[PDB]
Amino acid sequence: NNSIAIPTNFSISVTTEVMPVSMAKTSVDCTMYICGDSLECSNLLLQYG
Amino acid sequence: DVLHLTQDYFLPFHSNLTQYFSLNIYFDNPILKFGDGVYFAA
Ligand SMILES: *[C@@H]1O[C@H](CO)[C@@H](O[C@@H]2O[C@H](CO)[C@@H](O)[C@H](O)[C@H]2NC(C)=O)[C@H](O)[C@H]1NC(C)=O
Ligand SMILES: *[C@@H]1O[C@H](CO)[C@@H](O)[C@H](O)[C@H]1NC(C)=O
Repeated sequence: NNSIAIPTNFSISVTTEVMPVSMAKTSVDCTMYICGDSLECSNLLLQYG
Repeated sequence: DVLHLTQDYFLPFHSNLTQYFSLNIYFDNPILKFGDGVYFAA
């Protein structure tokens, strides 16, 4: 109840922190993945248009 | 009231048709080609 600790010297410390910000941007083509260069398959894809 | 997309035979836009005349000063009607369809404008 009558004791206290007080510092007598200091130090300067440089730390690092790594933060993600953005990721890769992607695009997908409906044709050339579902029906690749097929006229019979692309004639049926319009019903899922 | 629909924006439906077809896939059939059509005349392509900005295509080059042939011109056949019938002037007097001639009379030509050659055997033309009928493929999947013919556009005829006289
Ligand atoms: C606090 O600590 C630093 C070291 O981190 C002390 O600096 C040293 O001081 C002595 C003399 O007291 C020099 O001979 C040294 O070159 C200094 N540097 C190092 C890296 O040892 C400093 O004196 C301390 N302060 C206090 C005890 O009040
Ligand atoms: C125009 O006619 C030419 C022949 O002169 C043809 O090769 C071409 O496909 C036609 N159309 C266009 C848009 O150039």
